[PDB]
Amino acid sequence: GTSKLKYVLQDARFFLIKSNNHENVSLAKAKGVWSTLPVNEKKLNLAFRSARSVILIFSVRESGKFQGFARLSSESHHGGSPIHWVLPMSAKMLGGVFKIDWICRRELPFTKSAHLTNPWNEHKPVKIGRDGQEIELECGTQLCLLFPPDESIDLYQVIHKM
Ligand SMILES: O=c1[nH]c(S)nc2sccc12
Repeated sequence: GTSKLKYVLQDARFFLIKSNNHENVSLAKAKGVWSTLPVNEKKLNLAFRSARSVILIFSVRESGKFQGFARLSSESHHGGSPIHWVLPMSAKMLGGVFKIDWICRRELPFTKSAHLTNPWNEHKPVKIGRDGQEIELECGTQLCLLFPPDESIDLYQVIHKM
């Protein structure tokens, strides 16, 4: 069902996250981590303290799809295990590392979100946006609800972190 998912998304904030390569999304899916440039790191840390859930929605550039979505479980932190991101740019330019819990590891093609517009990006289609673009609550909730259910994930433990 979708009830626990709707509960996790209640009053959430949503951010579009863009990667030039699939390998970085695969690393994030395997390790439960994400890292971004300082400008976005500051926005996400502010958001994490402001809302019950902060949701990252991932898209690999030129793939025509979103690759899933995850909830921040921590602010960014430095000094952990190195992550061998594939960068376009040195690794020192990245901020710290956020821990994330995946909510959905399934893909969604952009063709399926063509009816969703993001007020925070001039009401352009939600697929359109820079890395770090915030997605308004209603649009972000509907986008997440369009993804295929991911039956491998149990949201019970996620709910307990809220
Ligand atoms: O594609 C990217 N660009 C930047 S600036 N940082 C990262 S961290 C993982 C992927 C990725």
